[PDB]
Amino acid sequence: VLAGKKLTDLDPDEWAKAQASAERILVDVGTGDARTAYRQAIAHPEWLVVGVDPAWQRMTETAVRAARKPAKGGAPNLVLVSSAIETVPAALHGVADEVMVLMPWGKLLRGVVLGEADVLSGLRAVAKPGAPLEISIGTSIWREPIPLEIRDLPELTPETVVSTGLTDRLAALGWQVADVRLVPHTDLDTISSSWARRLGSGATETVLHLRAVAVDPRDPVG
Ligand SMILES: Nc1ncnc2c1ncn2[C@@H]1O[C@H](CSCC[C@H](N)C(=O)O)[C@@H](O)[C@H]1O
Repeated sequence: VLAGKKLTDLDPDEWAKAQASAERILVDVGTGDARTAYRQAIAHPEWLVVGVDPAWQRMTETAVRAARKPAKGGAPNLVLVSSAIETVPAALHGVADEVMVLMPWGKLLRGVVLGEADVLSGLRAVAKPGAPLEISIGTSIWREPIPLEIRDLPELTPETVVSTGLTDRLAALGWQVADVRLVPHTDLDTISSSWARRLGSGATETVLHLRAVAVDPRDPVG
């Protein structure tokens, strides 16, 4: 089930032919209005870009522009799926060569910070063996006013990630942590994109980057 301005069923046969013709498959979890996923599709035509988000109405503006003709900015290799990651359909299982969570909010953000099974399993479910997971979080959300979904949780830092046992929880659910770091002055354009913000603005923010590799699950501490 996905979008073409309207909300329709996707032909399973069209799904296999698209994946097979793709040089690479990239799944973005939590795309907002999916301008980020759209820019990537344009920048890489040979990639099959898959944006997944429960708020499907939020990504209709992108769905319209991507539905246009190549001469007017159409992106045929863009697939915007209406779904939550904890209940991702079986058609998206193990199809991604790369999974990215960029500037998450709500259930996805809280699930990542806490290391909840439902979210982490869903993220792992869509990835192929060896696929990289890229989580990027702006650290300004731990400055008042702090969003409701995280205002009862201490700030997530490179040190906190291992102390709270997030490293071992990720590894147990199939994500082997490769790198955790803060990258200050990260240009917000390179991770975040909505049709409300113009490019080349120059807005920066300290970003918590978390990189992992899809491995076999059930791998806990002793
Ligand atoms: N459990 C969940 N699974 C998948 N997506 C979720 C989710 N909980 C929240 N989201 C989505 O994640 C989105 C974050 S807004 C971020 C948009 C984009 N990454 C950008 O930087 O521009 C929200 O629109 C919300 O709909």
